[PDB]
Amino acid sequence: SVAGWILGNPECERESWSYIVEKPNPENGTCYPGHFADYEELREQLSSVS
Amino acid sequence: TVIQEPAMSVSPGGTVTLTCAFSSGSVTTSNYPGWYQQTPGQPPRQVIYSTNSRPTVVPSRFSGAISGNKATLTITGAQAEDEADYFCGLYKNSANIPFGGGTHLTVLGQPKA
Amino acid sequence: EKLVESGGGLVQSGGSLRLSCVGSGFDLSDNAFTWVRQAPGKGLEWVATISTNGGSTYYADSVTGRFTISKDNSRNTIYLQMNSLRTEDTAHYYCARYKVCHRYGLSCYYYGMDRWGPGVEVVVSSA
Amino acid sequence: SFERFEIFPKESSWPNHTTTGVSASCSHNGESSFYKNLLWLTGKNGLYPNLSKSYANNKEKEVLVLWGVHHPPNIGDQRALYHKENAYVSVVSSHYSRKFTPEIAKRPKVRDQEGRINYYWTLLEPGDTIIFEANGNLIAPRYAFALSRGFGSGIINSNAPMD
Amino acid sequence: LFGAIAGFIEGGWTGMVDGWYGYHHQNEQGSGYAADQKSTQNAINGITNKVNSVIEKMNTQFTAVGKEFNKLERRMENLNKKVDDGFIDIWTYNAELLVLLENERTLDFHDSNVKNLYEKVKSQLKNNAKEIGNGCFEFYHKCNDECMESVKNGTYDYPKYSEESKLNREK
Amino acid sequence: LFGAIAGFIEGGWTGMVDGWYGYHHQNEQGSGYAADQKSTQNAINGITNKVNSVIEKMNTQFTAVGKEFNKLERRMENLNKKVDDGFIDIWTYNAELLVLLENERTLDFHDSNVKNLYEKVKSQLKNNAKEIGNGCFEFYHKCNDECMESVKNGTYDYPKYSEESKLNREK
Amino acid sequence: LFGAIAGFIEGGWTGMVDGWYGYHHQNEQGSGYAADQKSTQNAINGITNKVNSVIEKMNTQFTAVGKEFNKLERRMENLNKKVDDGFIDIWTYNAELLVLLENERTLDFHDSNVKNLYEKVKSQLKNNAKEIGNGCFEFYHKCNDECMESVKNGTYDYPKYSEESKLNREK
Repeated sequence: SVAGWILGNPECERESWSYIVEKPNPENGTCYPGHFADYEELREQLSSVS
Repeated sequence: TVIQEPAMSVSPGGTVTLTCAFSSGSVTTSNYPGWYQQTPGQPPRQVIYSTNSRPTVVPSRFSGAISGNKATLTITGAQAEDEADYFCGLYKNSANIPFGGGTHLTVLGQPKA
Repeated sequence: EKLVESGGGLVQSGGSLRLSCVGSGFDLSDNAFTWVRQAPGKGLEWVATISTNGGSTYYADSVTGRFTISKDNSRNTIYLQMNSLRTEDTAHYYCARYKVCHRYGLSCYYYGMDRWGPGVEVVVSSA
Repeated sequence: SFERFEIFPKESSWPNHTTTGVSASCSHNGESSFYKNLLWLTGKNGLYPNLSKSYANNKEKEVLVLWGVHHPPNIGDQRALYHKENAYVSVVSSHYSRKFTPEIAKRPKVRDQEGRINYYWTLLEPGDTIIFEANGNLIAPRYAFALSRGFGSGIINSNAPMD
Repeated sequence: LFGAIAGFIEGGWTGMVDGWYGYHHQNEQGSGYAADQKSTQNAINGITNKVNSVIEKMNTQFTAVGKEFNKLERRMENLNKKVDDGFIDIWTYNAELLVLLENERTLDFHDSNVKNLYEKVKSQLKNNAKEIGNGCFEFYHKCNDECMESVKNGTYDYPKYSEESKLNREK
Repeated sequence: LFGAIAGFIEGGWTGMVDGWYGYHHQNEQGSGYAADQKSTQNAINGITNKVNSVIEKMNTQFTAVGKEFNKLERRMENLNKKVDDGFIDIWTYNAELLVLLENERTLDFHDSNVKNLYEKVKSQLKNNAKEIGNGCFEFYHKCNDECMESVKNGTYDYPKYSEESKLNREK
Repeated sequence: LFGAIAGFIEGGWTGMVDGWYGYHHQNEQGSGYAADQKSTQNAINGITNKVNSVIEKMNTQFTAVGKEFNKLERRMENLNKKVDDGFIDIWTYNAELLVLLENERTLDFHDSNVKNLYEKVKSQLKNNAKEIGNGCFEFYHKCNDECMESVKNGTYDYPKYSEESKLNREK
């Protein structure tokens, strides 16, 4: 997921992407349970970077 | 032209169906299939107007519908006062309403001979 | 609301008749009317029709030029004047009233006839 | 769907506190009363014990939980009711977490009361837990609403007959 | 605009009420109206289809226009109205500009229906009849009820009256 | 399209400046132009009404397009920009297509006006004049200024010049 | 509706496949079809322009339809849904009615083309040919392939054939 990828989930891991592709229900996100503040905002910000 | 069946029969308390079709086309709701009952010596009576609409006075044993590009009159539980000639009047883009030949429904009350 | 028919009988070929129908229970000024005939051994056949105000008149292609349908609102009567009768005119004549339909401000002939008449037997011959 | 169920029973679940909070501003048929869906807790005997309650959602639906935090008008009321100079109310869940502290102030008089009650609500996901901890100033939940969200509607502000 | 309604036919007929377009014949036998049923029915079908196309091509979904926002979110509120008013503007500019156009089109359609009806009988009567103005004809021969019924039906049989019409016209 | 403009009347007239549709007449007395005031005024009224219908049907409310958002609400900015872009797209498409259709409608209106004028004069003259093309009629008799003034006005008096015309037509 | 297609010309021609409007000539030399290339090309250009105007006038900007909102922002999920539904409804209604009207316009355009072709040939032949119905003509004289080619081209040269046509017509 975006959270797992941006946090570095061990069982997961470019310089420009137009859009992100994700599975309907990713299974390797935040391995340690918790709450990700402003997750939708971060997803919107990281949707397309130059 | 309109084609009907020359004569049909039904036992009392039995459901019967009468058909009305065009000689060279299909019958749709825009043809407004009307069904008229004519007993001898009395004026014809509009049993059905439009596809399914029925007047208040007319009993509810008479219902009608378009089935298989053919107008149909269904009599569920035919009583003894439903022995008359039934005519189908269709609408064809004019005041000239074509009528069917007529169907003589015989409510059987005697053994066949 | 009943229609009573009269004025028919045995007439010689080439003669004339004037069938009349009187309606009791309603006014003729807002209804369209028609005359229909059943020939012996044949189905119902349209003969003539008249509009709501009496202005428009339509005749069957077989009786055109010989039949005249008129309306007298004062007497509440509908007349069918039949002239130059031939042997094919032998029939039972019914006067019927068209059901009221109004399509975009126009009078209709969609739903058929709601009130019929008992009928009058008109027979012609040359014997 | 909408069902009202007792999240925390009144007779049980409050053995060390008094559950007869009543205010004149919530008067019903003459005598003073309080809300039906909330329970005002005041210290029993002469002390206010620490309180830690927990509710786990097992309704296969999101549960609406409502509580409140009480702000007395003067320090005297705070000492009289909750026996602590400063109190804390912590509400913790899987996706909601908040700490509240009483804010003693002499607010303008409304409904013959000078202190206030701040009402808070949360939506508990299926298979999730809510934890309340407090040493004072808690208007504890009593009735929780198990609801299922439908289509997006609104509120019509009107006075017209219903048929 | 085809020049038949409010053109070479100045006014309508109040006595012909069972149709939109029709004929008025005058003979020795008598005079009378007769509405043209086929053209009237085709026009009614067309107008009904147009009305149904305008009405039943707007299918919406269950929405609840109206939102509540406190003082601390005015932008939010100011966005919502910017949506709402905006939509209204579009619809208010479409519907009002829509009806008008079809109204014009409808007033053209009927005109064509009259004009063609005038042309068809013309192509049927040829030199056998003379246009007397007011968008109609006077026969050069004697037409009984059969002749005018044939003219209305669509089968005038020109050759049969050709010689008498020629004799009477060359005068 | 009716076939009058860029049809059987290939070109326009620069000398006729006080109208859109007119007549050019040639006698022994002299030739001249004369615009048809009634048809031109009717066309002007229709065009003015169409332009007014397009312009004055857009009644908007006081709005302030433009919002300010911090970097912590990008969804907000994106939603606002989506609303603005959608409105701009709808309005651009609708306006451009609407102008495109109304231009064709106006040109067809002018063509219809010219063809109706030609048909009116043709029905008025009947066989007293012969058609030569370019929307022109050559008379079979002598029409002074009174004759063509009557043709323009709408009262030709066909019988009065009838017999003479015949003498010159069966020549 | 100009009354040519499905009017006084009842059916189409399956054997004329290289054009939309054409001629069918029958002589002593032989019978054959010949499509009118100029009118067909003009109609094709008009239709191409119409299609391009519909298609190449939707200039959209880069957008991403779709936003993610948590359970604490339901009013904004609703507002986003409102915006999306409004735009979808507007575009559906506009596209459907737009295509519905241009279909009628295109059919009227083809009818106008056919009617104008018929009027051109009629005005060119004048009284040298008889309208035998079915929207076409029978000559009063012998036309070889040169005559029919001249009629199709646009230069019939009526006074060359007027005298023999008069001789054969006044029979």
